[PDB]
Amino acid sequence: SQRMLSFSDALLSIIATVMILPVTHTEISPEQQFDRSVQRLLATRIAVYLMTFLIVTVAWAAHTRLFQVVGKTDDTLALLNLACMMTITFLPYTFSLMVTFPDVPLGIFLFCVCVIAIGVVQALIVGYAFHFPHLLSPQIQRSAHRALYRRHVLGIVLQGPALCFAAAIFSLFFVPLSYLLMVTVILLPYVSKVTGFDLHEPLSKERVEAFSDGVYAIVATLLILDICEDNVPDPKDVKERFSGSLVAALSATGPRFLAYFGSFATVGLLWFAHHSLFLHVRKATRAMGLLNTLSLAFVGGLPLAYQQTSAFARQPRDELERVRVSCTIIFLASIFQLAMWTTALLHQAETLQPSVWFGGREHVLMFAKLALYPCASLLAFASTCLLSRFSVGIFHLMQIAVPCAFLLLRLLVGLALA
Amino acid sequence: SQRMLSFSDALLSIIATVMILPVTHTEISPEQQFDRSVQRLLATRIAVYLMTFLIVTVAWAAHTRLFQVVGKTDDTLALLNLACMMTITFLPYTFSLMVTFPDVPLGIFLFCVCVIAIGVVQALIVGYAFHFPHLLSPQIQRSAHRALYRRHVLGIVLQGPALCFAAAIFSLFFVPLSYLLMVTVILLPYVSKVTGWCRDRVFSFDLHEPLSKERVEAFSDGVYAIVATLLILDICEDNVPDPKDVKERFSGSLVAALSATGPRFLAYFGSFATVGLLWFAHHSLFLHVRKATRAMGLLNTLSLAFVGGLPLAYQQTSAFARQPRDELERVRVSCTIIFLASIFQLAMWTTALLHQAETLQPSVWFGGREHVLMFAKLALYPCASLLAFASTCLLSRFSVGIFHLMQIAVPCAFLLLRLLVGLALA
Ligand SMILES: [K+]
Ligand SMILES: [K+]
Ligand SMILES: [K+]
Repeated sequence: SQRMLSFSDALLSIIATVMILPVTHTEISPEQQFDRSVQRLLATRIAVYLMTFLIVTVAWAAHTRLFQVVGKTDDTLALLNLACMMTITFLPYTFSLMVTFPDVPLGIFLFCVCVIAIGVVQALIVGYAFHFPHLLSPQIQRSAHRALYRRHVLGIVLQGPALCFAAAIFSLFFVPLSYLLMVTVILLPYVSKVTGFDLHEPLSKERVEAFSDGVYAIVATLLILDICEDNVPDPKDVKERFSGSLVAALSATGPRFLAYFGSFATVGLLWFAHHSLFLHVRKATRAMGLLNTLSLAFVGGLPLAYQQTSAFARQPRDELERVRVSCTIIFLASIFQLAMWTTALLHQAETLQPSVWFGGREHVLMFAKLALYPCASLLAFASTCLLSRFSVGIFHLMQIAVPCAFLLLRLLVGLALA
Repeated sequence: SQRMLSFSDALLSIIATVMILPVTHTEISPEQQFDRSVQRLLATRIAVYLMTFLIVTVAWAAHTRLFQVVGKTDDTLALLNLACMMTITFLPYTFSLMVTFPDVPLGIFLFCVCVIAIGVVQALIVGYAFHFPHLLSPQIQRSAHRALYRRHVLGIVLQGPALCFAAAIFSLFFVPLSYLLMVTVILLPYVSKVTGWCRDRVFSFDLHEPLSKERVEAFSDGVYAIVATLLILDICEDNVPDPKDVKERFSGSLVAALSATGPRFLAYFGSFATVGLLWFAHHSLFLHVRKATRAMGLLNTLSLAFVGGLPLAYQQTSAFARQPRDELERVRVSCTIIFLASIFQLAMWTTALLHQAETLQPSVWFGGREHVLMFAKLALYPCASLLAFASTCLLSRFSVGIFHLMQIAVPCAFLLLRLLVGLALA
């Protein structure tokens, strides 16, 4: 039913951040001046993770549309969806393999086989669907119609794997330069025919909500995912710390614990802003999901920043650029959430059900609730005008503290009306 | 007004499974003769994982009971729930610290402090709720009542942290020999109030009720996805062919150095199939469950535990460790794992037990429309696992592969394998 999408999107959420693990798992230890090559590696892994989320979310969106055109499902449909998931989950690893092995044919060959498989599987789940129009087709407009939808939906589903088969036969047998014929497989679902039926309708609100909640949950506890399996003090530590006194050898994990606490607090607060926004969103538009994807990507990036902030690498005097990085990451991951909300200029009639319209009941409330994080990150970014850059700690402390008394911070403006 | 609970349990799922990472991350290679030490370490880690899942699941049950005794949600309530989720997230690491340091009082102290944390924030949640009846009360039952429901729910929420307070002070009182008050914390809200003593005096329900079907459904989906992709986490993060490999494999030819991950590649390719099939059985079952009783969730917890255990089994099967002639018993253990993880599902099913009036809405009753279909779809896995367990009757133990391939294959033709019995009626 609609429940089968819950698992098949929680799985996609947890597969959309599988490539974030090597970002945090790599060390930033100053043991060598290799910081040049280490940074060359960190930027590579970041560019691999950001091109993984933005290649899994589009698959998730094609999948969510296809399951929006097959609304009611049964056993065989659940099996075919499971197969489609088994194929989609192979996207991050194979994409990493292709990026790390560019000039070798097998890499992009496997990546294009990986996308061809999910394409043909979805084609199967839509053919089996349209062979049972009474049972599995969504509604009357898709049930009783010209019955010509099959052609258009098969096209919109198979264009991915077909363009891919083209890019694969052209891939590296000759001229491995036109494999941009692959990178154009992402634009067509998002926008190519909009500027160049109507199955291109915006996603369902519940689906993007569940995906965002999944990717917030995983990226919050991503730190505790290793602070638990690494920082067990290893009772052989009796020789370490010159003595026993478990608290002594445990205090070594103090920086990582202060990194976690902050990372989870910030990710949970960003999730709270996202949830207070999506609680009033009536019908998530296309631009809504487009902004949400990037917001989620930078949120997924965030834990690396929070880890780098609470590290004490060498020459830690002119290396205060770490707070600049950990603040620009927050400023991106939250300014995109704020853009999601400010995309209500004239769509407020359709979207944003009338409780937060221009001059609504709690308009300023949610507005400032969402704009609280970009401004708070900007305030810390402004540390370039002073030297006490450690103010980031106290600032994010009061930041987390605000949303409690922030109903009354709004009453402050209410009384400032006069 | 309930998406917050969805996020809370989708986070509690990964927090529950966080302790399964070191089990799979262990070294199964026997390249050094240390089978005894590695086996003891693996047993230790499995025990820690099982205890961790049990404690996090009982904490999650308490949390969902509380958030069922409060229907609506406010911003302050959302922040309090976030603090609760953080404090309860800190449970697995602290429990591992305690189990690896039982004699030192610091571990038990930190664990019962991590209880005195969550517990107290749930007390604060329910206090804030009862200070706003017309706003955050669940239904007219709690809205219009004697208002001693607060006096009862504070008790049922704080009786745990109080026991942990006692355990923590006994930890440093002298010789913490007992230290078992945490077991009493785990055991009381399940059996004690149901059997030992109840409090009353006007009183309808909602002391400790069966969990909401949506909550346990979302938790099961979370953990199932988390394992099915737990194997892919490792295969994706730690098996990049390292372009330095131009010296490795004695040549280039990326397929050469890529075939090295083949064993664990197919291991994941089978583990995902099996875990997804188990989830499909769960989804088919819970689609007809009307009102999941308490024993239903109790059995579902153990089912999820052994499901989370499964990846270790599927890694053990596809291993080619030293002396691979008499060590075939990897298939034995990996089959008992599946057998448990699915027979608990079958037991959740067989908890119909004339409760068809309440549970199992009238489509799967004795003599229902497809009761035989549901029974077979749920019992396909334990029966096939026992068939593979029967490998002890011969030597061709490799039959596990073909039999599990057939297991995946059956539910595609299940609607006709049931028609087989339908025609066999005559
Ligand atoms: K979920
Ligand atoms: K998850
Ligand atoms: K994970």
